[PDB]
Amino acid sequence: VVAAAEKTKTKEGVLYVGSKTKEGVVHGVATVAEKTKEQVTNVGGAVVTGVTAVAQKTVEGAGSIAAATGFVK
Amino acid sequence: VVAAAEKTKTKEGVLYVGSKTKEGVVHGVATVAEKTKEQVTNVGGAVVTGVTAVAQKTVEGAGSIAAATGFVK
Amino acid sequence: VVAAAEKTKTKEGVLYVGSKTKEGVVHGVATVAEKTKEQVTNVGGAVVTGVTAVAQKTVEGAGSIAAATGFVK
Amino acid sequence: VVAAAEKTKTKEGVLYVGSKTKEGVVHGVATVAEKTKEQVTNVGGAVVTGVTAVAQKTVEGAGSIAAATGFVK
Amino acid sequence: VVAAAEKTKTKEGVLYVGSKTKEGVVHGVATVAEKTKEQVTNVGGAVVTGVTAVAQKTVEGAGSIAAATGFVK
Repeated sequence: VVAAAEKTKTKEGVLYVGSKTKEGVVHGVATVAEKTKEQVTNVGGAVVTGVTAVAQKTVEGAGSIAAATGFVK
Repeated sequence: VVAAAEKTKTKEGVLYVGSKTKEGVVHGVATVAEKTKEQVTNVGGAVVTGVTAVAQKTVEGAGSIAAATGFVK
Repeated sequence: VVAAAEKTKTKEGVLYVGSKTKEGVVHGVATVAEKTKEQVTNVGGAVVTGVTAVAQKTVEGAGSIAAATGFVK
Repeated sequence: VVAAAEKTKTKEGVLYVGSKTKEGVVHGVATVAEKTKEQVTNVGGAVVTGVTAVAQKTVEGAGSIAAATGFVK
Repeated sequence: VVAAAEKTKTKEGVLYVGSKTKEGVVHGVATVAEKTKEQVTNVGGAVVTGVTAVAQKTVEGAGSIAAATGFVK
């Protein structure tokens, strides 16, 4: 499991957000197990969670994610 | 499982968001197991979750995701 | 499990956010186990959680995530 | 499990946030186990949690996360 | 488990935040075990938690996190 990232090197990249929520419940990244034997979970990269979620320009630079998730029996 | 990303190198990339929610419930990334033996889960890359979700310009730079998810028995 | 990142080297990258929430519950990253034998969980990279979540320019520089999650029996 | 990061080397990178919340509960990163035998959990990288969460320019420099999470039996 | 980081070398990097919360409960990073036999948990990197959380420019310099979390039986 190898990840390699290389980077070699007027409004730009500007965000305005206004949010008005009376009630918010946000769970993000959740793993829940009840009465479970084996649970393997991988979350990788960018997760944005919100009642109001904005992601801008998340990977201008190179980004690498490598995942190997699981079990050997 | 190998990921490689390489990058070699007027309004641009500008977002305006207004959001008004009375009630919000957001779950993001969730794995739930009840009474399960084997659960393997991989989430990779960008997940944006929201009552109002905006993703802009998520990978201008090179992005790589490699996943190998599972089990050998 | 190897990750390598290399970086070699008017409004830019500017965010305005206004948020008004009466009630907020946010869970971020959560792993919950009730009555579970084996739970393996990896969270990698950037997670932004919020009633109002903004991510801007998260990886201009190179970013690498490598994960190997699981069990051998 | 090896991570290597190398870096070699008008408003830029400016954020304004205003937040008004009457009530906030935020959980950040949480692992909860009730009645569980084996729970292995790794959280890596940047997690921002909030009723109002902003992440700007999180990895301009190179960033590497490597994780090996799990058990051998 | 080895991490190596190397760094070799108008408003820039400026944040304004105003927050007004009547009530706040924030949990940061928490591991809770009730009645559990084995719980292994690693949190790495930067976690920002708040009713109002801002992270700006978290890793301009190179940053590496390496984690090996788990048990051998």
